[PDB]
Amino acid sequence: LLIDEDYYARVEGREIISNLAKAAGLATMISTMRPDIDNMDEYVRNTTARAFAVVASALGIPSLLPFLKAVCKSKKSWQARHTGIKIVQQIAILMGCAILPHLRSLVEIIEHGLVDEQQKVRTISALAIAALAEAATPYGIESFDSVLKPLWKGIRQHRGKGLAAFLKAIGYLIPLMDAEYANYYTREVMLILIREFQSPDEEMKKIVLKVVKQCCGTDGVEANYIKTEILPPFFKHFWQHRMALDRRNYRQLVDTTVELANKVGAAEIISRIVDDLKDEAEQYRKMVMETIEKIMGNLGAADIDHKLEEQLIDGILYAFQEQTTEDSVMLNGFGTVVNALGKRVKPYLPQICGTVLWRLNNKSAKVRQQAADLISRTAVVMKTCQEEKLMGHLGVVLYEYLGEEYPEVLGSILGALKAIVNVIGMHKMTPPIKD
Amino acid sequence: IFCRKQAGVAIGRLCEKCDGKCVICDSYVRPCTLVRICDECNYGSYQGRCVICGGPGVSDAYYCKECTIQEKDRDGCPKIV
Amino acid sequence: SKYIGTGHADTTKWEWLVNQHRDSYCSYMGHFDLLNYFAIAENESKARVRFNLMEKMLQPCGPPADK
Amino acid sequence: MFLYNLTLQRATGISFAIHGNFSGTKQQEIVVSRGKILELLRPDPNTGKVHTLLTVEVFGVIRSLMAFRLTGGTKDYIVVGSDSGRIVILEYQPSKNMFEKIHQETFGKSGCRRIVPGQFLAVDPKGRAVMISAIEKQKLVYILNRDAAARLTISSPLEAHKANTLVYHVVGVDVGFENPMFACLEMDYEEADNDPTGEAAANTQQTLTFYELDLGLNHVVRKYSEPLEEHGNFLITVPGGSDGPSGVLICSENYITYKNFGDQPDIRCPIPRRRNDLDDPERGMIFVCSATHKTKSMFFFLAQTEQGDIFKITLETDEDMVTEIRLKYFDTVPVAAAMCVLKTGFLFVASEFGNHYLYQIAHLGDDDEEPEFSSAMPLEEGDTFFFQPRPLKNLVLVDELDSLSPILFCQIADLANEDTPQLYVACGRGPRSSLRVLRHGLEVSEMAVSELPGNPNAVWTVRRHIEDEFDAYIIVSFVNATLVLSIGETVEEVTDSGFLGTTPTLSCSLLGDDALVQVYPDGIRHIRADKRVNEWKTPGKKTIVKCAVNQRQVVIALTGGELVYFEMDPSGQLNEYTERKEMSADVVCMSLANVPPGEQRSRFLAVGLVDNTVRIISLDPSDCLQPLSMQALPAQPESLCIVEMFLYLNIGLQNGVLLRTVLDPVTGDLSDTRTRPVKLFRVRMQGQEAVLAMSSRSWLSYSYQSRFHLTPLSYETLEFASGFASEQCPEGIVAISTNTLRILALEKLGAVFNQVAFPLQYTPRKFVIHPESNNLIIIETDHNAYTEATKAQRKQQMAEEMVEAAGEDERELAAEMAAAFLNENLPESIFGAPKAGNGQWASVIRVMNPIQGNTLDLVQLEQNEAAFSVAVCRFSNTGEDWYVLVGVAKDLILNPRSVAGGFVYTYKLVNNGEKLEFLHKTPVEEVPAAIAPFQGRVLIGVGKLLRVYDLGKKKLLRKCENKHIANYISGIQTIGHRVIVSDVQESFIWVRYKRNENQLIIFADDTYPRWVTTASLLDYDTVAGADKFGNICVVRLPPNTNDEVDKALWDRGLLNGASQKAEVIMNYHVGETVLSLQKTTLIPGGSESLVYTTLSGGIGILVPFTSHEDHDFFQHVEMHLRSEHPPLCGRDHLSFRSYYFPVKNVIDGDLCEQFNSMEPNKQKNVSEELDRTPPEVSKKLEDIRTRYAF
Ligand SMILES: [Zn+2]
Ligand SMILES: [Zn+2]
Ligand SMILES: [Zn+2]
Repeated sequence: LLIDEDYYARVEGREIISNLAKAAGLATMISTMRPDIDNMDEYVRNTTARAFAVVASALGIPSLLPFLKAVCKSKKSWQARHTGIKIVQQIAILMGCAILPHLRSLVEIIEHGLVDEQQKVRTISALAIAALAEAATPYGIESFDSVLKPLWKGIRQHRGKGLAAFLKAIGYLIPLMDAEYANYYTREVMLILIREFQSPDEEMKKIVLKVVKQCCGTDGVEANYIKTEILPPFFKHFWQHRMALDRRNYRQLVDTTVELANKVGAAEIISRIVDDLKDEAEQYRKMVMETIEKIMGNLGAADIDHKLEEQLIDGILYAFQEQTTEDSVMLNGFGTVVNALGKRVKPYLPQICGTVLWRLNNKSAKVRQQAADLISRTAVVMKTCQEEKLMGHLGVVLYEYLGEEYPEVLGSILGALKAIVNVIGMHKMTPPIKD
Repeated sequence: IFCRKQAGVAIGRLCEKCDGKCVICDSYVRPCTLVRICDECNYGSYQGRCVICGGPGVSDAYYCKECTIQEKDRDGCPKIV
Repeated sequence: SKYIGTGHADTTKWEWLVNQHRDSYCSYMGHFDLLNYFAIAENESKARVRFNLMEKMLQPCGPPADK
Repeated sequence: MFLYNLTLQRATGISFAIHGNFSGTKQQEIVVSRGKILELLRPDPNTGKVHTLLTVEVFGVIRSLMAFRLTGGTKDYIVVGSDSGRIVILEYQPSKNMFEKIHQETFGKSGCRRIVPGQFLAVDPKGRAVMISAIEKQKLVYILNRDAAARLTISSPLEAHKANTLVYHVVGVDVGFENPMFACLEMDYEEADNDPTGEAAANTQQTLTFYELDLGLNHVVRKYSEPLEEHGNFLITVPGGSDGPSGVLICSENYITYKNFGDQPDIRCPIPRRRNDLDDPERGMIFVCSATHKTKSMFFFLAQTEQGDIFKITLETDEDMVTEIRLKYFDTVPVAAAMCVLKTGFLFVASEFGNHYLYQIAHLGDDDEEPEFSSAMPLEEGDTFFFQPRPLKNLVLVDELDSLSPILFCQIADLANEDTPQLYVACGRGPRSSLRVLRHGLEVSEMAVSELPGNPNAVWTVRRHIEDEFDAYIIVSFVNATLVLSIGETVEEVTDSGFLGTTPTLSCSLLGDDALVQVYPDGIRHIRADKRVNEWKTPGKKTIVKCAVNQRQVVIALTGGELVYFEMDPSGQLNEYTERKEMSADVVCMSLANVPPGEQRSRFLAVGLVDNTVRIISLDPSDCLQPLSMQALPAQPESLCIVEMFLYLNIGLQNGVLLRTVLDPVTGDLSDTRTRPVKLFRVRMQGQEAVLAMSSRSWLSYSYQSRFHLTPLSYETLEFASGFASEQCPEGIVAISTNTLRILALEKLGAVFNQVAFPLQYTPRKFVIHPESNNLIIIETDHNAYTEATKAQRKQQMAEEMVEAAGEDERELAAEMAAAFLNENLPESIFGAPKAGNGQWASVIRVMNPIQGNTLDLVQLEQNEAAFSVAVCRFSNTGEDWYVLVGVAKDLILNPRSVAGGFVYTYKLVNNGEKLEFLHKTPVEEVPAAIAPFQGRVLIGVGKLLRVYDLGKKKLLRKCENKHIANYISGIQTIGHRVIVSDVQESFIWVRYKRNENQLIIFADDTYPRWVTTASLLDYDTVAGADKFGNICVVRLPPNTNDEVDKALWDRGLLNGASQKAEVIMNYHVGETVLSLQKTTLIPGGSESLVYTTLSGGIGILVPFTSHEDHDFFQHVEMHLRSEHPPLCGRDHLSFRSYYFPVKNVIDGDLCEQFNSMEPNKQKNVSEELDRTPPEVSKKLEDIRTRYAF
């Protein structure tokens, strides 16, 4: 039950096990669960580790602390040490910020495992450090002093998934630190990170991307350092068309880039990708457009100058024209960029409304619905730009399209008409109200 | 017919058929205070369900202005059993 | 019905007034200025007044009547 | 009739006090509960003062208050249990200076209910969980945690309910990092409900209950329950875990018991009584408050007894368990509602009534000669511990906070011959009681005052150095003379360094860091620190008339507007520019803008002529000698100035009106405030630039909470003033009155009311004002007390008892300790009144002068006599003698009520209102609780009897009587023939008295049971009154009621009363109990308004609305601020003002004045529906406060 996909199944399993632990006592739990500590099957050991974590949640961490002290240093087998460190990881994952009073004790109990001869023990130790750090966020950095030198040395030797686990632990440790040590440490790890940027294995690339998102979001890592040292290889190696075909990599790179623009400045990130708005790969266009949407929705357009404005206009025009699918991302992106530019999109508004009218005359009604939705989204800025004649012409074409048989497109057309009436007014409206 | 247990942090929901209705007095005039429900009524497969029919919830349930004026929002979980 | 202090058609005078007195004592201990008034009338600390009202909560109207 | 409520001074009594890092910094701050107002205070560790950082009116009764800190966090949140039925977790934001509602969990109905929680509140010491709890049946536990974003997450409430159980006090247990445990004192009243013998109440013992909360198992379990040997009042959490042993400290009657489960026996230590105490031996001591101190190594507890003695409690463990409890006498402070020991050795004693105090912990009391009481030493279980209470050794008093709680009577009267009336308010309880005179304005403390010959007309404070704030040579000049004084360490009248010298100077301003341009009528000289007197000749033969001199510019205007301007040259030469064009007339007022050292020159300059026309232009060289904006004021501007920060230009006219406008190149929003012509000057109050205007009434435009308040000052009416700095006055005003130079400094920042307190001896019930001598005839009555004669004779009896209770050899030591006990006198205001006895009383009468502090006459009454009413009157049978009639209850026991009779003393008020002579004493059967003059005779309320009395020779002659009053007369009002009588439970009763036939005919009443404290009269038909529960009602007789009414068996009223009923036209719940109402006018030239004073220390006012449109506007403002700005405790404001009776015909301006403290986007969002700018809404809100009393 403790590994079932249903979340409520796992909650009820943990509750039953904890009630069992509090009814029977710690003694019979250790005596009962010890013969399976060094079992050959990995899933029995995983179940026992989760069970021991819930037992620790029931009876308190100090009650189970000496058992972990004995098991994690067992001379007889690496399996017992692996299970104890996994118990510590599951304790962290299960209890969250409640582990903080005994976080120092847990780190001291498991810290020796980082220099163990067995690779799996090192990996589970790094993962347990990462879980304890995540649970302790944003407190408890002092309790990690004694773990700082092993991991930092370990990444200068280990490769592969072990190195990935060590770097993940480091990436979860950095946001807990003060400005000076965060600066020092992220300068120390950026070389290994940028080296791992070109790794072919996808799990490593996801983990390093997560780590760069974490470290760039930490106070003390200055914007100029990220500008000069982090941004060129990041944009050169991660923003390629191969990674855009998997959803997880897509989403993770988008959120990481938005957090980067959140810290180093909107224009600094936006200027490096606007031209990719005109790539022939439509999926790449969608990715870059979504990235620009999130970045500009957080910070606005006050940071964008004239040249980058024209670059953005040309890119969104090309992306909207070479559209073959009814992407809601293109609609929302066009709408938010134009509405964020405000009165600054005024010189570009003729060709834009031309393209909307172009999409308003598309043979397939869903494109027309998208164009009408764009009209509704941008009517206010088009009003404050004072181009009421094109708006009146748009109202005339929509009124000519009012005999549309498909209801959702017709509803969008009516919404566009409501937008046009709200911006031009009732006296100068074309067609007349009486018609 | 009302559960009337001690409500918690769970937010009551309404289905598409009763969107905007007041769960106590059935009035559609002036919603006011967000509905809270007990934890048992939101446990497991019950999360997000309509506080009147148990069907899928699409909007937040509200007490009307008249009910909050009369402090009928302080009587416990209004999930109909 | 489950709320303490409510009543019914068989409520006796003693129970009704015991409910009234207990409600009133809790109200005095809630409303700071009522207890302030009461602590100015006698020459007792507010803590002493609170203690006295709490000791009065056990039987505010005395023992009940038979039948 | 529509009214408007305002609060001139908020409530000052403190219900609860907690300490913690609410600002998130290392310094500790105090959160105090003023009832319906939550305040954050900052005790300064350097100067020892207390600064009120924030006051928020929460519009609800705060029944509990406790702070918690999460594990690893560095900020403290405030958990508030209120009468709203919701538990509110708040966090102080120091950036915005406001409280943010982090959490608001709804669990029950609103009100101080018996089972809805909010009364009792407990936290876990690790901050894991809190427990709110009611008096009865209901305890809720909220588990608190954090997400990854370092916010606060509150769980669903876990019910730990137990029906038929009373909760005395709840507190958390410092168990450490284990499961959070809550400690309760509980009573099981179910056995005493069904026991008619009453034996169950004599055996219903208290239970110490330990509720454990398993966080993983997510439920509350009743882990432990133990009986107690005696009923305790509250509990102290022992700091446990690794800090020390866990467990609780039960405070009880004459005992404190450390209690903990496991292998820990309960350790019992008796509370030490005072050695040779003057209280009754039947009484017992309970701890009223406690304040634990979790230090780095060893903890201790500061527990204050009922008398006021603080005890330092330590626990000698020698294991995880505790072997001994050691108490030790610390000091003696007044009785505290809450005590807060702070870091760096402070202690904030928040007294329950009267002024609060902040002491500095000097010593701890370890290596001294005082005995330390221990629970391990043997006792015979019949003798307690005795200590000798000495004055303050381990505490040094460093601050007090003036609190008006409780206000027992008030009167608004111009007893001092001034223009505005003063607030004469009887305050305090018992020996700490006093009478406080309250005046509008900040207190001004003199620093140095000197006399100079000749009346000055133009004086200035000039410094030779800009960096040196002290004036090196202040030019205190006159119209014809110049008595300029140089000020270094001391002021000496020397004018050698000045350019004017013996010649008079109309202006002397600092034109540079080392140079000053003085424009005397002889000429304008830019004299430096040396003798560089360059007397530059002005354009024309005219003298200096108007001067607009800043730190980087100087404009001298002669007659005809000869605006000779000059900028800041780098050389420093006295030169006049060629742009000297004659205007239409000379400027009566001439001023420049701010000239800081960062800016090269100012940005504005204003010149206003005496023909009621002003101009404002830019001070830059691009707009020289050319006006930009004009102002056609109806009066000639006598002075003008500009104050930075949101800068504002203030122009004072020739009359006492100052118009303030916003800083702009054009004329801003002009708001006129009333304030001799307004010779406005600038000053630097608390670093902030402000303006001080001298007129017939002075004014000082202070900035308290960034508000423009034109509060006056309590100082002499000076003819002129300027800013100055000295050692005694670091930021003060050097001012010149009529031939009197002075230096004045202010201490309090806001200071809406300045108080002077004359001490008393007992609790003052009422006082009246003698209309001839203008004195106060105070009655002071205290329950549970001894008169001074009886206290002295009881001390003598105690000495005579102990000298024979020794009863052995060598009694020289006993006789000398009896003499040492007899001759001493511990102060009653400091050590408490050592007085006891449930039936005992102590009452005095004091004729006192309201101006000074002298008590003209003091009549001490008997032991069991208690004055409850007092009045002054003339008589028809007697001549112009003023008779003081004092009603006294004899041997009144309050609970249960059993009065042994009553008396009315009469005094003739001899020696012109300065002495009382005992003429006679008329006995009555009930308490004469209300005495009022009536048409040359007097009205006395003897219980439920309304008696018209006339003064006789040896007694008082009862000339008429009515006995249709319901329960008990508490107040009698009189206007014309009608007599308005207040019942103790019923409403006001109207009595028509006919002089013919001698009949008191009741003709009207009101249909609501109101526990009326006091009443007031508005006109012939309308009566205002208050409530014992904190309400104010206003009732009015309907029109065409026949007042000439006259068997009684056939004729009946409407509902068990009169045939005519009085309709209620106003009802409003203040939230704090009102004991005085008066229809007065606080400022001259305003309009009449109904002032009320409350028992929590607050003074408010009710203002009639003069138009329909103002009432509609303020109604819409109150409606919008009810919704878009909800109160902080989650209480509905409309339901709070409709607490006992619904709100009617008032608009609560306490909520409407939170519009200015609301967020500016929310401000314009509220104001856009009113079709007005938020400056216009703030202008109307200030106009309703200034066109009436402030
Ligand atoms: Zn429910
Ligand atoms: Zn439904
Ligand atoms: Zn309703």
